[PDB]
Amino acid sequence: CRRIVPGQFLAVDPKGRAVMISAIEKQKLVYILNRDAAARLTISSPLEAHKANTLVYHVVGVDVGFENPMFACLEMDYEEADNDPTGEAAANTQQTLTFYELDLGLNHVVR
Amino acid sequence: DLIFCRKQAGVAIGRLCEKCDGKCVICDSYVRPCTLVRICDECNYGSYQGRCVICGGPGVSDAYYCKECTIQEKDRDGCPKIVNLGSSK
Amino acid sequence: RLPPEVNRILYIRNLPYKITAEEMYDIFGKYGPIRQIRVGNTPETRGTAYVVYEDIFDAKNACDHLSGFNVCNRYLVVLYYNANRAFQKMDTKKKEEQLKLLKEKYGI
Amino acid sequence: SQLLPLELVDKCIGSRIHIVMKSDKEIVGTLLGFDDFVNMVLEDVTEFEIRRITKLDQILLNGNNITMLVPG
Amino acid sequence: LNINYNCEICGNYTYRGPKAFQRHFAEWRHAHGMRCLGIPNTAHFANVTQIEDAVSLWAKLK
Amino acid sequence: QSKYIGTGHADTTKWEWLVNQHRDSYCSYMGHFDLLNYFAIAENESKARVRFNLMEKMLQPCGPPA
Amino acid sequence: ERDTPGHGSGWAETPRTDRGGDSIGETPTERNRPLSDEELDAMFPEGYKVLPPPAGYVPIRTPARKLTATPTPLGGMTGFHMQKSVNDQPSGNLPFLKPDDIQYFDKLLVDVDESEEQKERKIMKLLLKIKNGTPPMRKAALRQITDKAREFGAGPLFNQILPLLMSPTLEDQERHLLVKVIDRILYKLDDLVRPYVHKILVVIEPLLIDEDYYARVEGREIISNLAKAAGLATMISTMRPDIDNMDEYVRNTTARAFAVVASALGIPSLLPFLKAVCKSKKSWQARHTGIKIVQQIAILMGCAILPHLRSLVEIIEHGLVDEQQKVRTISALAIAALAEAATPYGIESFDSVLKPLWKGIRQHRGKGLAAFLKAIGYLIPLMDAEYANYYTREVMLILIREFQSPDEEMKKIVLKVVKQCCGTDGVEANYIKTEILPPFFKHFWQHRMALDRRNYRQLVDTTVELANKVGAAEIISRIVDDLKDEAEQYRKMVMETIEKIMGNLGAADIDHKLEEQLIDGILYAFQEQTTEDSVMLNGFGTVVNALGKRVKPYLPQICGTVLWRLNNKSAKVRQQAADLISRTAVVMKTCQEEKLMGHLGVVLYEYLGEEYPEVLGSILGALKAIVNVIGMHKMTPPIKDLLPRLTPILKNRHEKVQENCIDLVGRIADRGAEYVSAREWMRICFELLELLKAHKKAIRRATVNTFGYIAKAIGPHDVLATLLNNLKVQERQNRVCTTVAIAIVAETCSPFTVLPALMNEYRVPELNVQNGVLKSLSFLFEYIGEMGKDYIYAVTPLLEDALMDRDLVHRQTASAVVQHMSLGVYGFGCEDSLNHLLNYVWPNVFETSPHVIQAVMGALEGLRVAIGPCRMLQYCLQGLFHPARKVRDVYWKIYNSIYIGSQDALIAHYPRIYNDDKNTYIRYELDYIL
RNA sequence: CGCUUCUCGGCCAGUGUAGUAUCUGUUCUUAUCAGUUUAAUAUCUGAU
Repeated sequence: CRRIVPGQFLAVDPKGRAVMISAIEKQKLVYILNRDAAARLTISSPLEAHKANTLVYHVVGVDVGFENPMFACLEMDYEEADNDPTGEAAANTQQTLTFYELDLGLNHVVR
Repeated sequence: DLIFCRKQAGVAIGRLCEKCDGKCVICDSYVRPCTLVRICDECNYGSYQGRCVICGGPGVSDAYYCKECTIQEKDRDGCPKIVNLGSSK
Repeated sequence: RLPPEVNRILYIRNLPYKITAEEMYDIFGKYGPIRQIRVGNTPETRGTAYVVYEDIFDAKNACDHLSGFNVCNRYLVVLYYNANRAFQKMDTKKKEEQLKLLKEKYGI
Repeated sequence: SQLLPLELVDKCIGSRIHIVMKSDKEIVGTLLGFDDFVNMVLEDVTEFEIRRITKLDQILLNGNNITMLVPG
Repeated sequence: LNINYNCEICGNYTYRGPKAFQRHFAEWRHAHGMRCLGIPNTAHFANVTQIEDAVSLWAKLK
Repeated sequence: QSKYIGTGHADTTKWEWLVNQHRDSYCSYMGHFDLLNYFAIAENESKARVRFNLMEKMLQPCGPPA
Repeated sequence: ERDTPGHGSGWAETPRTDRGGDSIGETPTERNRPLSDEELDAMFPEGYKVLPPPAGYVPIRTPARKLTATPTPLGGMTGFHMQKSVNDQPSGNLPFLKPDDIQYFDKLLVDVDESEEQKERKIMKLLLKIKNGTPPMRKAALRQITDKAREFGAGPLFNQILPLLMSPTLEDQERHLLVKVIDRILYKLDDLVRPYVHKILVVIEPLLIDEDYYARVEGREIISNLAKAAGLATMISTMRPDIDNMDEYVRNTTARAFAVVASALGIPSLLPFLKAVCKSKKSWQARHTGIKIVQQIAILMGCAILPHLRSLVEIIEHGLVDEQQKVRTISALAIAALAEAATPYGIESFDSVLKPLWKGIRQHRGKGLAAFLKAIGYLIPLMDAEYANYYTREVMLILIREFQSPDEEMKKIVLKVVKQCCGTDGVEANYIKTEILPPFFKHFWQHRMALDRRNYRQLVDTTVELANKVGAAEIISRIVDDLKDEAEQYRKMVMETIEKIMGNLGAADIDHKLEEQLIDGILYAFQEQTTEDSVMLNGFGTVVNALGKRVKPYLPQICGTVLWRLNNKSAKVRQQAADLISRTAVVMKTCQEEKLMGHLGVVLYEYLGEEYPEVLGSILGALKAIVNVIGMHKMTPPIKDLLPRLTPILKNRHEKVQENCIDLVGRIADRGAEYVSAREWMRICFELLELLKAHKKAIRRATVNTFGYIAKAIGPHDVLATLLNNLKVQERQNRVCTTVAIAIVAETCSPFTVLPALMNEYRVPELNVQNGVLKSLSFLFEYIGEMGKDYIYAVTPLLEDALMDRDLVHRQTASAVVQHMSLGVYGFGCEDSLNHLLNYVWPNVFETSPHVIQAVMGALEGLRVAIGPCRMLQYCLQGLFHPARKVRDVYWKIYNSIYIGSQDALIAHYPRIYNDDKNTYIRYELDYIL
């Protein structure tokens, strides 16, 4: 159990193409899948979503049939929350929904 | 001048030349190979297909890690494809 | 038929600290017209001098014969001066006037 | 310090040699080998009277009638 | 030393030596100006002179 | 080291060090299923409301900086 | 000053316009250009007077030219006369001054003190001790400058280097070093270099664009170190004006600069700049550059270009349509390079590019044309073989019509294309067989090509891939007949080509008759070798090992040549034939031609008296591989004969010998090892021992492993007793290999035997052998692992003594022992002691001595896994906040190392901490009690 | 090459990259305060 190393939350596409995996914080990686020559499951090489100082509440596979896939990282930044001597940023931050988007052709993953 | 690339660890098997051949990469050592090397095709590509993870020659074999670096769990950090001071590629 | 490095300047050394522009101008005067001269007058550069001519081939004839030439009891180190280096103590500015001038008279 | 003649023949092995009989005959070919009696094995040897034949293969030349050996 | 110099973030203060500046940076008052300014201490901000630039640098930090 | 969070240096403040170990306490508590269930039992809630609460307390703990 | 700078540029070209126009109307009607006293106060440094001797003096000067022709033609000649000196001129230096260099180091022709800056310049001639002198001088002086970095400051330095890194006559070694100084001081100065940055690149960039491979890589290294070292906006604001600089050279290079600075600071930092450039509407020359930049970015950043791919391209498209040509040209060229880093990716990002490209293909004449190919070709792999299908089918035409050009840029291009076009899965076999081949082998395979380097390679590749498709016999059939063409490099080429092909495709396809033509060939080539080259040799080996028992009828002709050659032809060619045996051993075996094995065994055996090293080496090699096929007890020179026959060779000094020998001795003393009576061995031991003077690693490598093999044959005590005596004078870690013997030995019978001998031998007062025994334990535990669960006790007190000081080295090496032990034991339950030792370790924590420290870091890391954190952390609490800096530095470095691993464990082990006013440091959770 | 004599023997000053350790020589225990600096000193920076 780490703070930064994935395996905590786990999500995966309807079409099974690719699967996203994430820690709680800072790391979201993605493994792509395609069945082999004989249709036996071959695993891609990883990728990276990294974004600093960001809390991932929960992640969920998304539905787009045969597209570049999407994912939902529920997030929050705490970086506002540190550099606020007061304790205002403690409140008055809202957790940020972001959809990441795998993109095969380019093969990186973009907010 | 000579230090790691530590880009993310892919599925690509490592490749070592004649010279480097015995060496557990980080512990520098021949002892007790057990487990296997992975680097990013970013680090490992093309002219680097079967290239030495050290010297820039053709890979004749596959670096095995020691056990020593194993229990200290270092093999799982960024891909040990050494970049020299000059453009690695 | 010439090496590119050599330039209208020569570094010139092994001089006495009494020595005369009269001597100098005369001797060097052989090969060709003097653009001008400098003499190190300063705590370090006392003893050396620069020489520059209206032509290189002038100077070529110079470093040719004057090579190791004698004055008094000393053999003068005779060298083609380097360049670039420390000059930028000045700046290139003062085009504007002049190039307006060629801009003007000849109209070109 | 002395240069032995058999040592001189030894080093011309695998080279081209001219072998000059005591007669008016001569052979040039590659020196393959020799014995103590200086019988001689030549390869692809031209035979001359001072061109008689082009030999192909190996010739044993009887050391008996040999007079001069010439490397080259 | 004894060469004219100035730190902008500290009271537009004057310093007479370049070796002196590093010592000033690892200093009580210099870090008080940074931290009380909202620019947190130690080693990223060492090369600071003016107050302005390290503000965008600290925005780059957080 | 730097891009690996929780790294310290000799300038490390009291406050930061402790907030660190808070957070890590948490990703453990979300981690170790049982430990979690322990909490749940004691103070009566859902598993969920636990994890939720925690993930609130993540950025805060100890309250504002100094 | 920047604005000023560019002002000076627009100046410069306005001037060239004035002159060039002056000879434009003057032609309607350089360095020698006359000078002004401001211009004349511009060159020479500070500190010189101009003169006048006299207006009569300077009048004769004014008279000089007119009287240079005039008095060039007049009377003179010079007459010597036959007839207490002084004044010894002071020249040279400890590393000495070349004659030319006087100009730089002149101020070391003065001898003074009491001048202050000038004492810093006059002290910076430490350079000369860099530039010339002895190696040690270079070293020490070099550091002395490094730590004097901050102090003198860049300004004085670069003021005093760049002349030398500009030296018309500067040495290559001198170059590379003076680079070393520029890097090294650039590890330090950061903010400092700003005013100097351009004033650096101007020297360096030439180096980056460098014929020498190692030159370049240095260059890039430092241009990053600078660019990252300086600031981004520094780099930019610096380097615009070189873009439009008249000289294409400085542009060209200026690009590769921007390539590097971009590898440093990332593309996206720099994009909006580029993207600005390619939309510059003033002039094209820029755009020619900016595009180039895109390229060299492509090449350098390579596989990593991927993400901003789309943006980059979104720059470059607006070129292809341009009115100017080059800009088209270079542009497309970039697209190529992109794709070549793109590989099979980002296809549609290139997407909007194509449709011009294809059209462009049609209408062209010239270098540009084939360039567009260079692209498309690198595209096709990226398409869908249905879309790619179509588009392919269009190209292979133009490709056809274009084989024939005289241009070489061309033939490279169209070549690499075919690799890709017909290098495809979705292309049909026959079609190649018909249209392409006959041209292909026609125009390309010619002697123009192979003499050149690249074309050689690129060719081989291409032909290979046409094999991977249309089959083997097709190709090889057509190029066999050329092994017997005379000139070498050509032959070499056909040879390697084939070698690969029967590499990939396999021999199995080849017919018969053709095959006769092979082996007849591959001898005929092999019989004539200008140098000895791996090519024909390997190429052969592969030939055979592919043909397998199809080969068998051909031996007698082989081994016949193998011997014949083997002899004579004088010795240079010998080693070759030797190797030839080396590789074909396996084939001589399984087919069971034993008379052959009689032949080889024995006749090689004779040569082992050959005096040339470079034969005997290859000879043994052959022997080794001969052993790996026929077992010991069937060896025709039965080992008893052999192995001693080797034995005396080991003096041989020369390399290749020592290698193949010790190798051989090893195999045999491993495998048979009974054949030879013990006495002989112990002679072998006392001969091995000084093989440990080997400059080389591999020798010592197998050397050791042998030392073990025999140590098995005999039994331990002696062989360590004997090793105890050895390696007395090994220099700086040279002997260690002996220690490695103590180790491996100590395994290969129960170490549980050997210790008492060893331990006791740490008694001896001689210091360095003491530490020796310590390492012995080190490698020892590293090699034993689990087993340590016993003898641990034995060492522990000893580790206490050694670990307590005599000197550092004791603590260093010993501590290492703690490491490898601490891992090996793991979790069998012997911690207690290891805790105990932890104490005597601990204080060592503090030191600057790099080896001692990285040693200790070794220790405590391992010890962590053995003891567990909680104990460790209980040494690391107090340290964190200790007022001093020194301690906090370290206890933090430790606590990190504890921290990264086993972060998951800790939670338990942070102690309770009382909450203050603004905050709560007590984690209340854990105290919830059911 | 053979024989005879005598002597002896065998068997039943390399190099390269990085880095530390350790002697000796030379200078200072010496006036106040203000800043930089240090765990505290020290050290460094100004004037009477």
